[PDB]
Amino acid sequence: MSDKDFFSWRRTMLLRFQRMETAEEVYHEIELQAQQLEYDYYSLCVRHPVPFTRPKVAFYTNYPEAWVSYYQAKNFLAIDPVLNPENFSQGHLMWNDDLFSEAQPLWEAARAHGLRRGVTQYLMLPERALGFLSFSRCSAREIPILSDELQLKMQLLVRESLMALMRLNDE
Ligand SMILES: CCCCCCCC(=O)N[C@H]1CCOC1=O
Repeated sequence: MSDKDFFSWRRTMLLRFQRMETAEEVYHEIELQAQQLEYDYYSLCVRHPVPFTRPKVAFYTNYPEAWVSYYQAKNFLAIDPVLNPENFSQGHLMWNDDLFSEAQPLWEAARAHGLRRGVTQYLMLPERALGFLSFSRCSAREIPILSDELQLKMQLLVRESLMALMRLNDE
């Protein structure tokens, strides 16, 4: 207790994110922070706009293969807002039925697979890349202001994931 205990939590995480030594452990930590609360399932999305290759996206998740196949098979990346920087009008996204009011075949399938609500972030960097994270939760309960201690920590997790993973990946 010294008016700075939240700064010290940030300092502790900054040290841990540097000690990862890999992009894999950087993202794995932020997803383990969801699993530690027994939420449901976790997800990362990453994109490398390389000039030497055709442009590509990578993504990681503990989701059921029936959702992961169905999402890929119909190419739900075309209709999902969690990868579209224009929807992040204050740098952040929240799941309500209103947000999914066009993405109804995303929400109905996600609801069935156990992704009963979720939480989402984005960042932009002058060094390049782009990246996103989202936690799902089996608690079908409302998103208000998310919860202040989660809403700030989410902006921290997206910053440090994008920062640590960018400085490891360079693309
Ligand atoms: C192939 C899976 C990619 C993982 C990245 C998240 C994609 C996803 O499942 N999004 C849905 C899940 C329910 O709400 C959404 O916006």
